[PDB]
Amino acid sequence: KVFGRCELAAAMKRHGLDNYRGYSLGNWVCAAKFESNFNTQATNRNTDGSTDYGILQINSRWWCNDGRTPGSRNLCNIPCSALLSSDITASVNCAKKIVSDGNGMNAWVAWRNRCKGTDVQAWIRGCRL
Ligand code: NA
Repeated sequence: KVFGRCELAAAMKRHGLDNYRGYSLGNWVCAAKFESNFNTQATNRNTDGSTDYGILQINSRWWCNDGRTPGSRNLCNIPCSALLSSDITASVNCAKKIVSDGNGMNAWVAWRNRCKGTDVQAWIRGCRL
């Protein structure tokens, strides 16, 4: 599923991401735009041989099981394929664990490099939330 911007903003807010660990909804929408372009089916291989899955490009090195990431963990206790669903519940639940891990949203390098410190409220502009 390719989400619309406000469509994804509504879904993330319904699932309790607005101001989760102090991060406003536009931070999460901005992260999703630059991680996945709002595409639930996005997959990208990392140089370490792990893979990033779904709207928030959650990494198989730590968070989900894909069966092909030697020495990796599965801290969200989910198959990485569950992160590609049109229903973002699994991605959001797993994202809440990631952002709680100590470094907040710096875990998402695209958030740090492209969203952090920017006018992220622009990403929810015009949305009926
Ligand atoms: Na893994």
